[PDB]
Amino acid sequence: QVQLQQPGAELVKPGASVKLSCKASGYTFTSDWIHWVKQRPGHGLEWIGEIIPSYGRANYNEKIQKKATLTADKSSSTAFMQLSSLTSEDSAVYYCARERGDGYFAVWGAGTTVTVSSAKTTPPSVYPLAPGSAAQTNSMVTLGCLVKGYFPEPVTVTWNSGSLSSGVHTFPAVLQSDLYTLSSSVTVPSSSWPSETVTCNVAHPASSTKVDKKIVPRD
Amino acid sequence: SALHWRAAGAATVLLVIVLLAGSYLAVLAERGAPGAQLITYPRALWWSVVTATTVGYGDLYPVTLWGRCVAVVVMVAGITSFGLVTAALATWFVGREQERRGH
Amino acid sequence: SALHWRAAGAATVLLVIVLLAGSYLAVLAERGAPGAQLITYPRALWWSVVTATTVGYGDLYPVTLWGRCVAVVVMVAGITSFGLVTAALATWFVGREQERRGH
Amino acid sequence: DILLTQSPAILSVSPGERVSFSCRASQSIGTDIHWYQQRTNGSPRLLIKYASESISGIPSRFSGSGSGTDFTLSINSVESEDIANYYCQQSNRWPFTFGSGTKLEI
Amino acid sequence: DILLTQSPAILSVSPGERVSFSCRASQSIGTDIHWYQQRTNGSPRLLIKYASESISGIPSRFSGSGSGTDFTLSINSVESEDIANYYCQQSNRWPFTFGSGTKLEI
Repeated sequence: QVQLQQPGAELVKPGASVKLSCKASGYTFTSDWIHWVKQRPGHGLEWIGEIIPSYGRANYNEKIQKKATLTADKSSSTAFMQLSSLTSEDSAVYYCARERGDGYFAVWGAGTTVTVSSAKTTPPSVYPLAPGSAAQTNSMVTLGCLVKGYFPEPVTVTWNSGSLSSGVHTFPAVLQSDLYTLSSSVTVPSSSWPSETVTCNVAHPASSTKVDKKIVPRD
Repeated sequence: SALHWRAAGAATVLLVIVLLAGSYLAVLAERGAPGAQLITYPRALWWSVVTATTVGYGDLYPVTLWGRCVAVVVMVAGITSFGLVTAALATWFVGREQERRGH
Repeated sequence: SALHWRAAGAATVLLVIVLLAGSYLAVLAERGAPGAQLITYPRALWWSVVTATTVGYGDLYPVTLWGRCVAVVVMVAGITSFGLVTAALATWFVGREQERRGH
Repeated sequence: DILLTQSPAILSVSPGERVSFSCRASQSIGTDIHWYQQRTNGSPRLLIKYASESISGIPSRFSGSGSGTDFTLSINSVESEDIANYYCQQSNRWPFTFGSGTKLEI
Repeated sequence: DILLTQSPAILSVSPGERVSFSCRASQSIGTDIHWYQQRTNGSPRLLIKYASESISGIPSRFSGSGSGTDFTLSINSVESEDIANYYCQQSNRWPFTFGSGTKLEI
């Protein structure tokens, strides 16, 4: 049972603010601290702050600007972090994590990708990639699907809703005209296709959109 | 049960509650003070006892107002307790020397 | 009010005056000693209590003659006080065990 | 605020070989260091707590060692799944701090 | 006698940008550092006490941070009125000492 549950994404207009949630399941104690940890792209982990939901006291990183304000709902088992008056500096993944007051972060959320821009949200467009007719197959066959013209980050791409993990590359997005674009690749034995089915599931948290696409041979 | 013995018992119970509450609150006071070390429950608990006993190694100690205010209560609990046991033992002994003289 | 209880009360009042006067004078003794840390009133106050209680973390302590002379008075006040309360409790208990035997 | 230093930033080792990651504290923190794994697009994962103690879940291939200011995460016989970013984290003084991190690379 | 070291001596920043002044103690002084502003021909002015605590009067633009030996005065979004000489000052050991100072320059 996933203990810390966090939104995939929040888009925020520069100057605006945002409340990040963190609902906690599993054993809670009075003792427990919820922590928030900021990770900008290609940089590492930064400690923002902590709160003890039982007595409601919070503390924050003095060493950085104090954007944040922390709160909990004792009843709904949730911690909130209120990041206010953002700029692109504040564009990061924000993890929440549970510490039993003994010093280590035993468990983390999946984090929330917070993107500070003026651009509109755009669900992605998903398109198969089945080989060309004049392509000779080996013992393996590479299929893919192309996830383009979406904003903001991120998307999650899986194959047969997760049952296909072995043989899967997802490429890092590139950005071009305030829109992201990436491919994912799957490699199943040449026999097991298309006799067995292969479907690419593409979730875009910031638009609340998931889509399937089957990779059938070219007609 | 004779009173002196009750009050010692009461003070041993009450000392343990003070050692636990003390550990909890010391951590709650001390987090947010940069350089504070009295910031995890388990060693807080050790700190509370080394404090109530007046042993006071100084491996750990509070550096904030409320830490210190919590520390001052743990000490007093400690000393009162470890002096009500004495007062109780003194009254047990006095009683037994009264019987050994016929009174 | 019975005497033992007065003298404890008196000693609690008198201990507080010693803790305050002690804080003031410790700072007044310790400023001018290079490396002395017992040189601001608020933490002096904390020092005085960790001293009278015999807890004695050593986060702070005096390094000058008059600091030490002030420290020795705070200790003695501390110990006398926390032993007059005991003596008072011992006399309360002894009294109550005398009644519980008919005397 | 305690400063955690992870040199080197990149560590190139060969399949099945022993690897060690260094984490140096700006001042003695006892054994109040904790190591996390972060794979690409993953959240951090506790490997070792209080410098040496195993987490159940974690391969026996992972050990920690160290006291005071010098700490060391080791993998006896690295394999591909070990490819990730390693961070150390102290609990000795408020506020908790993190290492800048080190990339394992086969 | 504790030695306060303010590097760099001059700090060139651009209007509205974030600036940080460093003050290093020759030995742990806890949080017993205090920061003062001195404009040209002015007397010193307390900005921050005990490393981090605000003085009422002082813009919210000013923060401090640090413990032990490393201390930091920061201005989120500098403006012209910020042009002055910054000094740190310790109260941890007798006698109180001062930083050599740092000039903010836009």
